[PDB]
Amino acid sequence: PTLTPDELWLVMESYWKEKGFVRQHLDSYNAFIDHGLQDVVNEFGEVVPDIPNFKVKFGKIRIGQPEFQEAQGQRRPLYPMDARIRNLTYSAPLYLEMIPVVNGIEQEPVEVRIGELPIMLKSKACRLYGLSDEELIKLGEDPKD
Amino acid sequence: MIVPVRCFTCGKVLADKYYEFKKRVEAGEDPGKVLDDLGVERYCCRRTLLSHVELIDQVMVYK
Amino acid sequence: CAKCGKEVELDLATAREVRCPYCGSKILYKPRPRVARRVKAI
Amino acid sequence: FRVAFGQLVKDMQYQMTKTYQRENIQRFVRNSIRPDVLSERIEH
Ligand SMILES: [Zn+2]
Repeated sequence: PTLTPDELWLVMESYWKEKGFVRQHLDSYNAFIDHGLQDVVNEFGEVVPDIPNFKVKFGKIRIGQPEFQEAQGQRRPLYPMDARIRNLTYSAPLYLEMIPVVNGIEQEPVEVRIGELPIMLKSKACRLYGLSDEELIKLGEDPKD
Repeated sequence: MIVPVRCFTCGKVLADKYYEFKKRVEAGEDPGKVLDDLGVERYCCRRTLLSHVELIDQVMVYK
Repeated sequence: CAKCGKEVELDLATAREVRCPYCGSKILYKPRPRVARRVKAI
Repeated sequence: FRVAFGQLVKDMQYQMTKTYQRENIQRFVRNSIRPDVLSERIEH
């Protein structure tokens, strides 16, 4: 009979430690990666040409790992600290599978880049996802981030 | 950032009593008595050790 | 004349690009000069 | 991403239609998607 302030506080505090303190953008991004993204690409469907034989069907998109091609194109894995220090963009390539539909018949699915999508920090696709404080520290960040 | 060497208001040595303070309290011994067992007269000088944060144990692990 | 993320220095000049040829890292660090430095302790 | 990808699909539209009059068989695909488009419109 009666719960008192302190115990209720323990409840709240537990909610805080367990859930995210600012993961508002986070759940939303995590949902944008899986559920969304794929929607826009499954809605636009095909494409052109003005010549009616060819067609190209858009399949499903996958989000690569945060990497960057420096001088003369050289693909190297990227961490946030390297991005902030080099005036770079913490992003990963988006690879779409596309199906050449000639005369009605399908050729074969082909995996091709689409560009580069900026990754939100500590997200799912974000290289910092399931890392411990020591690994963040080894990276050059504080676990308080 | 490692105990403000000495003190601010009471400006005497206090850094030299950091470790044993912390470690003495890190067993359950109430700080308000631990301090008394050491050279901690006025509260002004006491505050400097009470409300310290030692952020350095984060900063070194860098450069 | 340099360093990067967790190791040792490099030599001077350049012609093609700049990554640490000892770490593969991309960032270089100019170490403080070992000369005399008077810091007026106020 | 919708609009940016739209610019991509459109530039690919112009691309495939215009780069044909230069009837491609082995047109395996797709050296004609200029990815920077999708990147730029999102970055900038
Ligand atoms: Zn004092």
